[PDB]
Amino acid sequence: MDEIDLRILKILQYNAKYSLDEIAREIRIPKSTLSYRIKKLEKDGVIKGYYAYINPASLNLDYIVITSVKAKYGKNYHVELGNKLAQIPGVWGVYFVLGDNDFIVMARYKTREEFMEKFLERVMSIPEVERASTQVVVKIIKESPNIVIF
Amino acid sequence: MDEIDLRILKILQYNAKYSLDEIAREIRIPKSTLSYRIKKLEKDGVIKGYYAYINPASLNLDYIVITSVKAKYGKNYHVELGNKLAQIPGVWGVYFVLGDNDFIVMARYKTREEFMEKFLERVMSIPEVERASTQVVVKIIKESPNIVIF
Amino acid sequence: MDEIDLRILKILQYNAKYSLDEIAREIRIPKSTLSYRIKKLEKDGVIKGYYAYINPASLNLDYIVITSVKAKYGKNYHVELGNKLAQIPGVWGVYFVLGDNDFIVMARYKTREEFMEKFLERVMSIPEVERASTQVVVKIIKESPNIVIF
Amino acid sequence: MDEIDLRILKILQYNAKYSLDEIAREIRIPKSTLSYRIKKLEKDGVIKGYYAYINPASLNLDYIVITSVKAKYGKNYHVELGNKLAQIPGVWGVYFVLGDNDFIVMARYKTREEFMEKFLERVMSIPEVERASTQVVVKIIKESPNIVIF
Amino acid sequence: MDEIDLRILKILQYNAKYSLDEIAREIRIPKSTLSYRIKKLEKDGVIKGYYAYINPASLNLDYIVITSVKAKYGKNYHVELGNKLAQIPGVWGVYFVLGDNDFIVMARYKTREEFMEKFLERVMSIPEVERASTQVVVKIIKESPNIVIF
Amino acid sequence: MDEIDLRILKILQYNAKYSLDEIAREIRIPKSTLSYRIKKLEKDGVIKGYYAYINPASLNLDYIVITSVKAKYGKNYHVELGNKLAQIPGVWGVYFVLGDNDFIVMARYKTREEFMEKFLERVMSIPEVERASTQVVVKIIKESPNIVIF
Amino acid sequence: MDEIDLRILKILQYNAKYSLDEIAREIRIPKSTLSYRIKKLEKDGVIKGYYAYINPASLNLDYIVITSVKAKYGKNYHVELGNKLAQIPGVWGVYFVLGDNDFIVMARYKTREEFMEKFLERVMSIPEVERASTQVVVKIIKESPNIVIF
Amino acid sequence: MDEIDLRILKILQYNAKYSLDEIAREIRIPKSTLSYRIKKLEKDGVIKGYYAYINPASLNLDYIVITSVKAKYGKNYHVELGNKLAQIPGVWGVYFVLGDNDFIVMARYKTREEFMEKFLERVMSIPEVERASTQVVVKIIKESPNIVIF
Ligand SMILES: NC(=O)CC[C@H](N)C(=O)O
Ligand SMILES: NC(=O)CC[C@H](N)C(=O)O
Ligand SMILES: NC(=O)CC[C@H](N)C(=O)O
Ligand SMILES: NC(=O)CC[C@H](N)C(=O)O
Ligand SMILES: NC(=O)CC[C@H](N)C(=O)O
Ligand SMILES: NC(=O)CC[C@H](N)C(=O)O
Ligand SMILES: NC(=O)CC[C@H](N)C(=O)O
Ligand SMILES: NC(=O)CC[C@H](N)C(=O)O
Ligand SMILES: [Mg+2]
Ligand SMILES: [Mg+2]
Ligand SMILES: [Mg+2]
Ligand SMILES: [Mg+2]
Repeated sequence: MDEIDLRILKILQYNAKYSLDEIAREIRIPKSTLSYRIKKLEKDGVIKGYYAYINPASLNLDYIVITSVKAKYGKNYHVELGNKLAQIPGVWGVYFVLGDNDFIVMARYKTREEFMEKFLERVMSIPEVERASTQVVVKIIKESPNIVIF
Repeated sequence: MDEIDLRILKILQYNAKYSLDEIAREIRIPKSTLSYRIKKLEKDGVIKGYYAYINPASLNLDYIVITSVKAKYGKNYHVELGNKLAQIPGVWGVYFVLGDNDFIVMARYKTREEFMEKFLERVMSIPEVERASTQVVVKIIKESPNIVIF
Repeated sequence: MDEIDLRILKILQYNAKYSLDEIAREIRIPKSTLSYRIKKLEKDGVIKGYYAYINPASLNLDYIVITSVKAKYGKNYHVELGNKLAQIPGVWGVYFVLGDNDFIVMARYKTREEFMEKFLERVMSIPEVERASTQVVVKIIKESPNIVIF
Repeated sequence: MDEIDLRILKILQYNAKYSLDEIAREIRIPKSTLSYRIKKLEKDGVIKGYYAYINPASLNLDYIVITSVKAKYGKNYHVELGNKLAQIPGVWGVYFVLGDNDFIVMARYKTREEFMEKFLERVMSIPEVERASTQVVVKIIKESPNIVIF
Repeated sequence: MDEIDLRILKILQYNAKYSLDEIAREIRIPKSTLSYRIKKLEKDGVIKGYYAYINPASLNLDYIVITSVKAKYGKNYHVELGNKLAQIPGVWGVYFVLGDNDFIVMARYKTREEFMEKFLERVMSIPEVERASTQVVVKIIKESPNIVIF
Repeated sequence: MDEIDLRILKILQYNAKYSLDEIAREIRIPKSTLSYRIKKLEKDGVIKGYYAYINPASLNLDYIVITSVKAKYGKNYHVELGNKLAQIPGVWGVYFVLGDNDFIVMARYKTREEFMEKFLERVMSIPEVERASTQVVVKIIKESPNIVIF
Repeated sequence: MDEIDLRILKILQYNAKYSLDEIAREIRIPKSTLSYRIKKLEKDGVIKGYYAYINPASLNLDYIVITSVKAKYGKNYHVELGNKLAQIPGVWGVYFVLGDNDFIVMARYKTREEFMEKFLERVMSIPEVERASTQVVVKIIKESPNIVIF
Repeated sequence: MDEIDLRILKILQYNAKYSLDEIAREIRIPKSTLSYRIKKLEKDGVIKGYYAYINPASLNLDYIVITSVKAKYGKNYHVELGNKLAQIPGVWGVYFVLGDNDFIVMARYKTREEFMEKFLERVMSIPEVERASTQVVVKIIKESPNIVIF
């Protein structure tokens, strides 16, 4: 990757429906070169794909939660817990972090009941779980994971 | 929105570069109808946009952090702190949550130094900040915010 | 339910011994209509019943406690713990909450000894209990659960 | 108060619409005596009143919260904070407790937004508040404050 | 007990070697009456005994500790843990408290090593112990348990 | 101090009303020598005094508390807070400890109200107090501060 | 050891490559005496050895961590855990401390991955480990363990 | 640096008094080459110096402490606090860490009093200090900071 690729990415991260002609004009380079570079980037796996950004509200995803999960130590309990957490419907993010040396789980649901039946009940039944603490998100000030280049 | 729109969205959330002809075939509907519905969805704001999914590693974003920030109570300190946190370069997520009744901030950087100079030093200088606790992410088990329909 | 029912409820929540004639006069409607609506409300279960508000002091309920209980994860331990907690004499409130993802138990007793023998000893013997933390209430600034309409 | 008064209270705490004739029959005493005793109890303030028990769901009170509030020490900050908390619409319970030596606040709202605008924003603006931690109630296993005699 | 007994106790709590003649003079009562009352108090168990107040430093008791111990719930673990803690040489105080709903243990030793071998190693070997947290006392601002009447 | 003095102290710590003749017989030494040594010990300050051990219950000291107090840092706030805490009526013990690097305060009162008016209200008014956490003692398994030699 | 030995040590702790002639001149004593004393010190074990102070950065030791480890109580679990922690490659410091009554482990690694594979995975597999909390060091303000005499 | 330099360092980190002839023999290289490389390493700053390893006990450094210090946010308070902490006599280590986002301070003293007068009193007087928590080290299982190559 070079300076050029960055500018391309800085644009595609925001809007992938920006016609080549428009991008070519902005960064001032041959449309055929651009097309080539974009292919290169995908080939190499820099650009892993293109997604539609859907508004969660539009799907009535009102119950937003961030849960910290502490795992029981020993055997392979840790790694196993992470994967079990990542497959729960509604969970889009699972991170293993230092500090509380545990998992941080991001999930979304339409209501409390859905949350309870799909997430909580499942979680409370997992043996490797020592403890879980759920923080209800009451306001999303910002959520732009797509923005990787500032 | 109806059952049909969902199926369309369930596909566009994963891959927006799926030609209409291919989608039309999968959900079995006229390509012109599909195109219409997709336009409708954008018009109404269900689909807010299309992004390129860029691999963070490809940009050497190695220092991943999740920080909890407690704000000083009173005046308008809270709301103000959230916005100041959302404009720090590298920060893609800011949530106000219950429980610790504070902010959860998601950010990414290439290194510790970058993290320190761009995020920490800035944060430690904000007056409204009572306390901040940063959790270093050592492993991303899953990060698919794009998946809103399971 | 309509605007009218609300006004009726806003009155019955405070004082259920308010003669129909008096209520009819306040909200200005036929006493027979009122009587009908009140019946409707009970029928439908909006009004689940009428109680006598007894002063706890009058019964020497001096030892007031609020206990947080953490449950051991797995099996059905959680749901089971809640019900065991709800049947302890003296306990009038059991809530399963997020954050500490545990139970909050409200209870009243005449003395420390009663508290110990009826609540604590029972609680400490429950297997599913991981930990319990009791907060002694030294002052009730307000306790009006009956007020549902402000 | 004597053994008799207790039996009367043990009944009125559950259902105050139980005709004198029915109560008189249960406890086996003259209806005129009963009526006298009940008056005595009210006179003396044992029975402070009769309320209608309204189902919160019936009023769409879905967002149930239990908040711990720590106050800034000094002056009269403490006592003042308690009263300010007790007058927030939606708050039915305020207790000053030992342990975390702070306040426990019980409140109910129809939604998150209502909760935010009526409770949180108000609370975050109170100067005497050092910190507040809100626990969202996801399940009410039991709530019978009316039951004072077991 | 009456007003007189109090004055007697308020003196004996400070200095038990105060001749009857001196006390009799201070509270102005017959020495024979005093002697009688003091006997009464012992008889009834108000005065459980007379001790020599020994300076801990004089015995090189330099390592002063206050330890909080959390017990594993269930069976009779709790009560059993308390008694095991009360028999450890060096431990003069064991309290079961609310809040952290655990034990607070007061002990004294001449050195760190003594502390380790007599207290810690013993404690760490007790099964019923979930966790222990020792707070080293660096300064005794006041220690007058003998003063019960202010 | 020598081996002999210890044996003397090991006895006087338990019961100071043990006639010289009895002690002389137990440790097998001349009564005049004993009397001399005891004087020496007092002279040198090993034995600081003799107290009457009064049963707290006998004085209706039912509300027993152990409070942790965190002080605001800076100036001389710390040392000042300790002394203010040591002069509150009912407080018999004040320790400055490491770990939570704060104060541990032991106090006794007859009731909750007394506790509130004499201890809490006073404490909450002290400026240097950052935070206080009171643990109610529900059971004294052991309290023998007089025993310094095991 | 005497005043002289101290001055010698105060120099050797900083720079052991300081020729005898130079030291002899600084402390003003016969070079043969100095040489003798230094030998004495080693003989007696005051000086346990001489090391080369290597800059960690020079070895790309970028991932610096400080981990608190809580051990499961009972048997000999504690002592055993300490030794297992002290033999993990990268760990240069293991301390058993009071307060959290646990272990504090100091370690260094070149990267996150190394840290994970050599330290974390090993630690998470140890049975006696109740919980571990890793604090990432982002800045070393000072690290001069060699300085024992100020 | 190359493979050779490592072997040299792996030896000098343990014992710097190992004659060149001995090292030359172990790693099998010309003594003149070795001498050259060692000079290179110092020149480049890989080897920053040679120290005498002094046994702390030999200096009666019995009171070993590890203190966590939280700083007040804002201005330049943080950076300033670190430097003030690094200049306190007895302090050999100051680290700024994530998690509790604070300072970890390592210090040694001969006694509690020294600790109090030199470290604590100084620390409690620093304004930028929000809170400090000292953990007394009761056992050093391992302390070999000199070992950088395993
Ligand atoms: N720069 C452009 O947009 C087009 C350049 C050139 N004609 C090409 O398409 O290869
Ligand atoms: N279903 C299709 O793919 C095409 C249908 C129809 N010929 C249209 O394009 O409107
Ligand atoms: N409004 C009243 O109080 C009475 C109205 C009418 N006479 C009725 O009883 O039905
Ligand atoms: N016991 C009753 O119900 C009635 C008793 C008696 N006739 C009265 O009313 O005074
Ligand atoms: N008051 C005294 O000291 C002595 C009173 C009286 N002579 C008695 O001893 O009984
Ligand atoms: N040993 C005793 O009790 C008395 C010894 C000796 N006659 C004395 O009193 O000095
Ligand atoms: N003081 C010195 O440096 C040397 C003293 C004396 N000539 C010796 O070497 O023993
Ligand atoms: N290898 C050695 O120890 C010595 C090698 C060679 N004679 C030199 O000193 O340069
Ligand atoms: Mg995207
Ligand atoms: Mg009611
Ligand atoms: Mg005494
Ligand atoms: Mg060294």
